[PDB]
Amino acid sequence: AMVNLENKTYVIMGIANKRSIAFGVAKVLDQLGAKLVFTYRKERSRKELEKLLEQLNQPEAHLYQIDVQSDEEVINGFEQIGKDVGNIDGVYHSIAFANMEDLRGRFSETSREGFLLAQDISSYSLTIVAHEAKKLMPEGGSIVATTYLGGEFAVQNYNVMGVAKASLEANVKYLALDLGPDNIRVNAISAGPIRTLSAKGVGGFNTILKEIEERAPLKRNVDQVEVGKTAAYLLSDLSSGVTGENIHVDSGFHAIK
Amino acid sequence: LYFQGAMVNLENKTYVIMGIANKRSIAFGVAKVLDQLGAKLVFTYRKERSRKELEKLLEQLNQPEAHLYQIDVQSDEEVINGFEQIGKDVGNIDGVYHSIAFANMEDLRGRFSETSREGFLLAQDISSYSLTIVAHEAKKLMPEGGSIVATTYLGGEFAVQNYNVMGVAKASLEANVKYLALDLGPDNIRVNAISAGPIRTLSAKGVGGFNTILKEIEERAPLKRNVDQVEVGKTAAYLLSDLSSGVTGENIHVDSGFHAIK
Amino acid sequence: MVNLENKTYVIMGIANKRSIAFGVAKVLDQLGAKLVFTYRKERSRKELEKLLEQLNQPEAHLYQIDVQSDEEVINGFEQIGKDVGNIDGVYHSIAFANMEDLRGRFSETSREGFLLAQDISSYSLTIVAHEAKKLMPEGGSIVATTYLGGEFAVQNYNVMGVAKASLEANVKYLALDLGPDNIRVNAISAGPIRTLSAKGVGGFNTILKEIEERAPLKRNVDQVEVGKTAAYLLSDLSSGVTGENIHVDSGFHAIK
Amino acid sequence: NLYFQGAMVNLENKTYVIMGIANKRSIAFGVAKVLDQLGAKLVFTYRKERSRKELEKLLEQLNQPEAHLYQIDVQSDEEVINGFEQIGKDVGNIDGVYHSIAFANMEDLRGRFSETSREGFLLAQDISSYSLTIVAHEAKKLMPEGGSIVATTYLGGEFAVQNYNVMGVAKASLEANVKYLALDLGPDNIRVNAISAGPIRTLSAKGVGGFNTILKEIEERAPLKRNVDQVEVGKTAAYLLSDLSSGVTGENIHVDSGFHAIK
Ligand SMILES: NC(=O)C1=CN([C@@H]2O[C@H](COP(=O)(O)OP(=O)(O)OC[C@H]3O[C@@H](n4cnc5c(N)ncnc54)[C@H](OP(=O)(O)O)[C@@H]3O)[C@@H](O)[C@H]2O)C=CC1
Ligand SMILES: NC(=O)C1=CN([C@@H]2O[C@H](COP(=O)(O)OP(=O)(O)OC[C@H]3O[C@@H](n4cnc5c(N)ncnc54)[C@H](OP(=O)(O)O)[C@@H]3O)[C@@H](O)[C@H]2O)C=CC1
Ligand SMILES: NC(=O)C1=CN([C@@H]2O[C@H](COP(=O)(O)OP(=O)(O)OC[C@H]3O[C@@H](n4cnc5c(N)ncnc54)[C@H](OP(=O)(O)O)[C@@H]3O)[C@@H](O)[C@H]2O)C=CC1
Ligand SMILES: NC(=O)C1=CN([C@@H]2O[C@H](COP(=O)(O)OP(=O)(O)OC[C@H]3O[C@@H](n4cnc5c(N)ncnc54)[C@H](OP(=O)(O)O)[C@@H]3O)[C@@H](O)[C@H]2O)C=CC1
Ligand SMILES: Cc1c(N)cccc1Cn1ccc(OCCc2cccs2)cc1=O
Ligand SMILES: Cc1c(N)cccc1Cn1ccc(OCCc2cccs2)cc1=O
Ligand SMILES: Cc1c(N)cccc1Cn1ccc(OCCc2cccs2)cc1=O
Ligand SMILES: Cc1c(N)cccc1Cn1ccc(OCCc2cccs2)cc1=O
Ligand SMILES: [Cl-]
Repeated sequence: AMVNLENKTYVIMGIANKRSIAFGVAKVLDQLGAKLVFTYRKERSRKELEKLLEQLNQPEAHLYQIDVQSDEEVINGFEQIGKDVGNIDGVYHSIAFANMEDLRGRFSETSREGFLLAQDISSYSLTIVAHEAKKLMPEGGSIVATTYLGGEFAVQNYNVMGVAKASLEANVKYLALDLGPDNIRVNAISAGPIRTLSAKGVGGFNTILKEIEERAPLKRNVDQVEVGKTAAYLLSDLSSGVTGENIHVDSGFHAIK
Repeated sequence: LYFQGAMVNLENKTYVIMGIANKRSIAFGVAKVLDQLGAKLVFTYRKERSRKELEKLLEQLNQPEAHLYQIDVQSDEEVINGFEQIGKDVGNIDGVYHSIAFANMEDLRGRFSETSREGFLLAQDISSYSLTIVAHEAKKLMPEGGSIVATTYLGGEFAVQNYNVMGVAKASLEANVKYLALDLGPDNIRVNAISAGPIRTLSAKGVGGFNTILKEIEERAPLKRNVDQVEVGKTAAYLLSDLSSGVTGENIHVDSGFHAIK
Repeated sequence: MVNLENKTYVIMGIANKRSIAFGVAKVLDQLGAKLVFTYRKERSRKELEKLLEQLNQPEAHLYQIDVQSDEEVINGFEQIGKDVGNIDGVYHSIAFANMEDLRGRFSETSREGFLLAQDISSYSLTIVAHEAKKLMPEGGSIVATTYLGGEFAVQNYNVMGVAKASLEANVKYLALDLGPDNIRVNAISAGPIRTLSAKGVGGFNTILKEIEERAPLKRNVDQVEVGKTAAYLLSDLSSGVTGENIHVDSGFHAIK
Repeated sequence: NLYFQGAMVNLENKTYVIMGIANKRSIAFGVAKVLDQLGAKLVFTYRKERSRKELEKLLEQLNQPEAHLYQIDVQSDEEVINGFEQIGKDVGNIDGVYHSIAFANMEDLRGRFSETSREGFLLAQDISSYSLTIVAHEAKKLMPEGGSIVATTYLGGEFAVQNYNVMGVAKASLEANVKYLALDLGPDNIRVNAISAGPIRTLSAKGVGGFNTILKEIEERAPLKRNVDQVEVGKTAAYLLSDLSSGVTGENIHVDSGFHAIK
């Protein structure tokens, strides 16, 4: 009951370049006729985002600088999206960070600084984004964050980022419980591994890809467009009965041991 | 871009739907969504006497032809000859929606420790094994791959008051879904479950525990409301189509978030 | 708290010196519990008796129970009650599946095979719990053995995997049912161990080889380690724990 | 024959460090009681200067030949590092650690979870989760033959529980922390596990919103139809800290009357 997203409006957070999971999301939602608003942190992502948008069908470029480490910029940014475009239907959250040092060494060796930075950027950011986005969804809508199986199970070399994704998945459940009575669904997609910018020189990544290929039920890896397709289902009314959920888009790998 | 692109378009696709009893059946919610989305639909039913009502029910869909097959999933021969006949009459298919379970009332009403052997094995057979043999037979009609979806309940994952023998059968079903996904994945067949919140169907009539948990969902669930058959139907169309192309071995909860809280 | 003298336990499913249940018995015997054993078939009893000569039981309490039969499970526990009195718990270490179903494709599983594995490996716990409850009027503890393949699709575990998923739910529903009777019901989820029922799985050494390489503890587990956790779960030490599944698997359950 | 009673758990010759006793109602004092009854040499850590003397009062309730107390605020690397280094010098090698430390700002707990402060979110994560990571790294220096580390969690780390809010996100992080430390430290023969306790009326639970209601719910709905206490957490701790749980690592044992298993 509802196959098109015309008249829908979504914010996409965390496109960095053509290989971003959030750009797969953007491409999909754009082909379904949604208006899209984009948020970036640093500059090279702006001059990039302007270039990538040329591939989309969007009749105007709504681009806002939000570093989610600043409550101010989150609060001001969403307030401004509100003034510029009005109410929205949902947010796609494609944002995380861990220090390379921490991931390279033993988990027991993780710095206090790296642990809290990963938490702040990869989990708390969803909390304050939801709180501010809600102000633009007076009738409800849908919030989707991106996670990885390493938040549910200890995965070799994922280390501090795993604890941050475990924190994130709890965040989704608690937000879902908090925001449900306001008609706002909150859900995660647990993407299988995908070769993005931030996957570059991560140890454990290439071998994890090969392992998926050999052992996952579908015997192949997933891509950004496949995440995008599940994101469209979660952000639309097709999943209207569905909240606090974590959909694995990972070729079945979560289901096997 | 001159046109609205569709998230799901099932024109020229064919799906087998098993387990429609009447208008309030979860599977009829599935049927209404898939029909509206353009699918050709094939229906199966347990007993000869149910055909007439089923066919009369069917007419309010937009199916330019009625495809109805008698299949009691207790009988290997009826499952095998049934899907064989479907193949001969309509061709290859894209998927199967499984909405079939049974547990004895006497077993359900007793204490779980008092469950009868006979009723335990009957619940396993109809509610779980039936997915295995339907998947084997339906695979023959899916030479390029497809999608199979079964219907389960949260009581397969946790002890829910009164759900008793049916909870054990649903746990067996959920694991059936995972092993089938692993077995059939290399053939491009995805196998998934929808864990539906409680819905007022024919089968829910007179089942102890049902109303208690329904009122609990309304009070405590994140959405503070119960789901309907059409919301199961919308999730079924996601799983059964290419919108869910990387997803297999999964159990999507359509239950207002109740699964997520304690 | 620390010694099980003056406790009594029924142990179901010792086959031979390599059975997980014999790990359990050695352990319980060492802690001074009185033990009562069940076995499936009569031609088996004499060689069970010789095995139990290695324990410190003064008296061989041995009862023949094939858990496919209501009547034998009923009369078996009746006899135990009349012969030894009340008990403090049961260790359930029984399972079966036809070997053919485990290394054909899962979608090819036969109906007869599927249900026989459900009957023996899962329903048996329910009826045993029901009859054992009669010997436990101030409460007690029942423990079943499971494997990770009841939680995730483990390659080739197939119909046993579905049976073990059935068993783990059976454990939770029993815990809820019998909790107000002060009876706790829990599972141990053992890592793979080289028992007699493991011979005949093709590639079993390669499976032990994955645990050694990848599990947090980088080693496989043994029958006596299962028994140590069994003693915890069968004693008052775990007095607040019911409906639980403890993995005794060198931490494999926790990694991906 | 056997001429003697085998012992499930004998802790004589074992030494354990216990972090997070505030007072008599602490979950960690219930742990202390059970380890001391079993013969363990215990070493205690505490947060403030001023709480020291009153902790020493508690101790004489125990069979300890001498008071080993070390001031350690887990927010400060130096104090954990120095604290363990000193324990090693004063006492020598150890057999495990029991971690019973958590904090969440009351103001955060009392708002809607969506209103949680950044400062409070990170403070919860630091004390309630990161602290396990650094304790493990330091304790391991005193565990060359290996040993056992246990942390204390709650079901609201696994499911959204009304009013647990930011502490629930912190327990989620802790439960992951536990799995990652299990994987990292397993080759060193160090096991790492959690106990997920049912609600217990401790000093920290006082003033906490949602607590009393859940206590009643447990008595009514849990399989054992009763609440657990601190000594019951202690006995499961003694299992996890000892060789009785050899082979068990990365696990979360629910000591909660079966409530986790129902819906
Ligand atoms: N790649 C994979 O295999 C998997 C990734 N994920 C998750 O998917 C999401 C997207 O990552 P991915 O596409 O891999 O790679 P990208 O590196 O393309 O995207 C990550 C984005 O996070 C942004 N970001 C980082 N810190 C901040 C901050 N302080 N404020 C605002 N934005 C910030 C980056 O912005 P900037 O322009 O500042 O770099 C970038 O746009 C993440 O949550 C990731 O953990 C989940 C499963 C697997
Ligand atoms: N209602 C609810 O609250 C929930 C239901 N579910 C599940 O959804 C599915 C559909 O249930 P629901 O719509 O409630 O009930 P319905 O009674 O509407 O439909 C159940 C169907 O199963 C059929 N069936 C039973 N035994 C057999 C058999 N041997 N061979 C073939 N078909 C058989 C019934 O046939 P007949 O009428 O001929 O006997 C009927 O068509 C079931 O798996 C159920 O467990 C899951 C979660 C919650
Ligand atoms: N070995 C392993 O790797 C693992 C085993 N498990 C589980 O541990 C338990 C013990 O297995 P294990 O020790 O390996 O193997 P064993 O073969 O030693 O023991 C299994 C026992 O079950 C008995 N049994 C089978 N059918 C019946 C029946 N109808 N009535 C009564 N008893 C019956 C067998 O009887 P008989 O002697 O007549 O054959 C045998 O004594 C099982 O539940 C198993 O699935 C769990 C994790 C891994
Ligand atoms: N009570 C319950 O219902 C449940 C509690 N838990 C968990 O059990 C554990 C113990 O809780 P509980 O016994 O209730 O309450 P307590 O209040 O007795 O214990 C909490 C302890 O943590 C110490 N602590 C806090 N911050 C620091 C810090 N910066 N450095 C060092 N120590 C610090 C406190 O010190 P101080 O006195 O200096 O403030 C106090 O001793 C916690 O992890 C809690 O989350 C789990 C499930 C349920
Ligand atoms: C944003 C970011 C940063 N800053 C550092 C490391 C990783 C990531 C994002 N990312 C990237 C890759 C990924 O792959 C999961 C598969 C792996 C397993 C172990 C290590 S990688 C998951 C994932 O979360
Ligand atoms: C087909 C069938 C039969 N023969 C017997 C009982 C139940 C069902 C179908 N059904 C119906 C309702 C349902 O409700 C879930 C909520 C409940 C909780 C406890 C009891 S019912 C789940 C569910 O599976
Ligand atoms: C009693 C029985 C029968 N009749 C048939 C198969 C297996 C068993 C017992 N067993 C034996 C081995 C085992 O190993 C787990 C690891 C495996 C993975 C895939 C196949 S085995 C688990 C396990 O359950
Ligand atoms: C140390 C601390 C601080 N500083 C603040 C809040 C909670 C706690 C410890 N605590 C205390 C009680 C508790 O009870 C679990 C039951 C609950 C459910 C909802 C609210 S309480 C869990 C729990 O973790
Ligand atoms: Cl009939």
